[PDB]
Amino acid sequence: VQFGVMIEKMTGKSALQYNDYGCYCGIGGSHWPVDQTDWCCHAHDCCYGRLEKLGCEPKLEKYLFSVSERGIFCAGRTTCQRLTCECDKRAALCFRRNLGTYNRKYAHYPNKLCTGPTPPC
Ligand SMILES: [Ca+2]
Ligand SMILES: [Ca+2]
Ligand SMILES: [Cl-]
Ligand SMILES: [Cl-]
Ligand SMILES: [Cl-]
Ligand SMILES: [Cl-]
Ligand SMILES: [Cl-]
Ligand SMILES: [Cl-]
Ligand SMILES: [Cl-]
Ligand SMILES: [Cl-]
Repeated sequence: VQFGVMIEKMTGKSALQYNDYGCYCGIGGSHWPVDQTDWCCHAHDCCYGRLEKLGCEPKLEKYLFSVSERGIFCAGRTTCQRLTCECDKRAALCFRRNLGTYNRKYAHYPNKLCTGPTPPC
């Protein structure tokens, strides 16, 4: 919902165009990322992992944000909510930055096609 709103504001695409992209976007992730957008998702998964190790529940946290001409501003009552926002912001910025190589063929990519090693965080 929130991450999804952020993705839409930053990329011009519906949130559904990222939610099962490549090997990393959406739940889980293994093998080698298909492209730069998928690397965004690999880094996002790593970011959430760091937050879980800090005591946060980033898959559940809800935060506040705005998008102005100046960028994305994150907020929230708790530090865990602000951290979750920051992980999402990095990923949404990374998606935007890689719009040029986004490929519709990797949307809803069947994870059975994912091959190669799993890069470490
Ligand atoms: Ca993932
Ligand atoms: Ca996929
Ligand atoms: Cl960091
Ligand atoms: Cl979580
Ligand atoms: Cl920003
Ligand atoms: Cl911020
Ligand atoms: Cl709250
Ligand atoms: Cl906290
Ligand atoms: Cl395309
Ligand atoms: Cl598109």
